[PDB]
Amino acid sequence: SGFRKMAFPSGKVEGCMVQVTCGTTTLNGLWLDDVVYCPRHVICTSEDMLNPNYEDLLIRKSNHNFLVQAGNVQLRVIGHSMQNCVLKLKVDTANPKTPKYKFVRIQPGQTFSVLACYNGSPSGVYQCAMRPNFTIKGSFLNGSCGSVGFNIDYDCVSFCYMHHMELPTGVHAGTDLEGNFYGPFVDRQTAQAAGTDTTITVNVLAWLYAAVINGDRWFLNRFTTTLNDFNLVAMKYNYEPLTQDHVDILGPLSAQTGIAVLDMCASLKELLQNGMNGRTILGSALLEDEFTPFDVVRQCSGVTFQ
Amino acid sequence: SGFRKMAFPSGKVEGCMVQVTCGTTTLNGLWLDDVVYCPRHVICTSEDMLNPNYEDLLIRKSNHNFLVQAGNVQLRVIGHSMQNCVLKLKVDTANPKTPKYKFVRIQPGQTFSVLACYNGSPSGVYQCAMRPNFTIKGSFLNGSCGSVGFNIDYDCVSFCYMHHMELPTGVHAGTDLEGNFYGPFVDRQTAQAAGTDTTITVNVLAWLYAAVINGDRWFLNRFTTTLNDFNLVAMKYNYEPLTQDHVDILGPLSAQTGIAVLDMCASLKELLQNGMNGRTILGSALLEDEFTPFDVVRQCSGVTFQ
Ligand SMILES: *[C@](O)(C(=O)N1CCC1)[C@H](CN1CCCCC1=O)NC(=O)[C@@H]1[C@@H]2[C@H](CN1C(=O)[C@@H](NC(=O)C(F)(F)F)C(C)(C)C)C2(C)C
Ligand SMILES: *[C@](O)(C(=O)N1CCC1)[C@H](CN1CCCCC1=O)NC(=O)[C@@H]1[C@@H]2[C@H](CN1C(=O)[C@@H](NC(=O)C(F)(F)F)C(C)(C)C)C2(C)C
Ligand SMILES: [Cl-]
Repeated sequence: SGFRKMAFPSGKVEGCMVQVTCGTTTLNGLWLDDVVYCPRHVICTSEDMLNPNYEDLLIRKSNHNFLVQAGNVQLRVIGHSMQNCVLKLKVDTANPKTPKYKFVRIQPGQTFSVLACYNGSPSGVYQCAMRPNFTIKGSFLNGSCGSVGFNIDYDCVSFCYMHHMELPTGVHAGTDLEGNFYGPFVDRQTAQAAGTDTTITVNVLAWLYAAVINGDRWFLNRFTTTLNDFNLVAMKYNYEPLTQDHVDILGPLSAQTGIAVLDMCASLKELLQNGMNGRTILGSALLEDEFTPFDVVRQCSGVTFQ
Repeated sequence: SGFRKMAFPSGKVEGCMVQVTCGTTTLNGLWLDDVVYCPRHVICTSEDMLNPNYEDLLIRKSNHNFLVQAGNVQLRVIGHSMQNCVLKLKVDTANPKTPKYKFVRIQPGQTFSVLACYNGSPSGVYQCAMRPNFTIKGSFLNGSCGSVGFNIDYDCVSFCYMHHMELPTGVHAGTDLEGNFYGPFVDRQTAQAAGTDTTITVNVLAWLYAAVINGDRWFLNRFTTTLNDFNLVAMKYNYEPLTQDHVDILGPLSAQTGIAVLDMCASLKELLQNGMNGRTILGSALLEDEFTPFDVVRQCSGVTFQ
């Protein structure tokens, strides 16, 4: 037993990271097949980044302006194009360590692993959720741009995030691997604000199930509720609405524990109204909303990723 | 910026995990060079595990009783010996993916990454601390025995933990890679108790520095204290004594932030006496003691692990 914030194993992604340099800007790229993908602001000086014209910077560049390194090997670039906010560099060598992979655009409330990299080299791995306001709460220093977010599905890496920037509040914003931002952000160094955040209700319920599985059961009550009556109460605490889709997704936890979803909702309703009454759940004094139902099943049933 | 519980990248370890089977007991092993290391209770039936005689079980086994698989390949075992609570299996094939490595015995208060595995296959990665009572708070289901804990130092994996069991309180116990337990536990299915835990003071101070680096500064006060006077107060809250060694180790954080260690101790003293006054630090309502000073520098300066 036990419950921990767990990242996917990172090996399959570690063998795809390279260092991309253009002029004196250096960041990370992801080498899959004969293509390297990286943030397009690799073509900016830091002054350009205050107000960039990427198309105009890119025309002035040729293949030879891009230095791509994988450990000791330089990779000769033989083509380039821009897709939204991502730069695609065609190279003369396919990556032999390319895993089976897909590009995916994730939904608010879904989690992924981040492999934080500096100079093409992996530094660490952690879990993030895509917030309802389309930001993530990560850990990224200078050089971390181009670090990617991902999920593993057996042998297949789904890439879902590439890191670009940090907002004035300290949270993080990036793109899918087709270079489309999550949320209304642009790759320019100017003040921009995220929407106010909300709590991912389905994820709090999945954590309450994890808690029960792990023996923490003091918050369980004898009541049920209706979806409608739960959403009316929760709304005021800035919880996002729970839909019937979410109820269906929680069904496996429900069946594993023998506690109906609307029985758990009745427990959560009382926690929001009354507080935690000087008690913890899974060691935490606050409700946690960054585990998906899948994360809980994965961890509290034992699913692995060849 | 940002601060997250971060694991080392797991690739170097992922290529060392194999599945070991003996009879109808299956668990994980670590394949380095031509040796596989695994928990010795792989030779037990579940009935044996209630009260095992490992030496007597092992004499009855020969090399051919051990089935070791790496993905599709079976590895023929050509020798076996027991070292404390670990079983060493000599195999006919050296692991070509063996990283530079060392075996290390860690101290209470030190952190490591755990690669949780099932059937030789990696499931996930997380950070743990070795508690002062020599347990860890992990996440381990049936099949997870033989999962290892580790640190990376540039290119070198230091292996420090191999998972064996879970205690009646839900916390976890294991051995170093020479098969010596951390703490007074034995590999037998019988009631055993950990010492009462204590809080790792140096780690709470390193987290307070992380917090300051990340802009959370409300708990900073204008006072200093003496090491002696801090330890007198903290003792009563079941904080472990802060030594001059610990002060020296915190020096880098101190210099990065310009806040003397005994200035921070004066802040921590007031937090213990007065409480957190309905405020959080780095998002947490409780003090966190599972980041080492090194973890903080690593994450809030950007160190990577080729
Ligand atoms: C990223 O550019 C990078 O790693 N490198 C460029 C060469 C190496 C860098 C990553 N990073 C470092 C600063 C702390 C957090 C972080 O994500 N990203 C950036 O510096 C982007 C980049 C410029 C400005 N920028 C920002 O993140 C900035 N934010 C903003 O201006 C705002 F949107 F949030 F308001 C600063 C945090 C630097 C102020 C691009 C947006 C193109
Ligand atoms: C480990 O044996 C394993 O993964 N496998 C055996 C074949 C696959 C297993 C891992 N595990 C599964 C149960 C939940 C937590 C956990 O660590 N470890 C064990 O089952 C050990 C093993 C027996 C008994 N054991 C225990 O962990 C037990 N604990 C105790 O008896 C006590 F020390 F804590 F009191 C139980 C949790 C199973 C009660 C060995 C000690 C040899
Ligand atoms: Cl908390």
